[PDB]
Amino acid sequence: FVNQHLCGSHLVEALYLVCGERGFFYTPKA
Amino acid sequence: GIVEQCCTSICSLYQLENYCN
Repeated sequence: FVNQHLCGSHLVEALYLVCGERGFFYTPKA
Repeated sequence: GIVEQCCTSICSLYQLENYCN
């Protein structure tokens, strides 16, 4: 699920699965 | 940023983990 084009909610969902309990930050305009 | 690396081009595990806390 990580080696593809990931946009919008699909990208957020991947960050959620990969980062697990340490969480993440999502900055689309940086 | 992450949109350029993972949305307009193909993502990778290496790049995603850069955005974990």
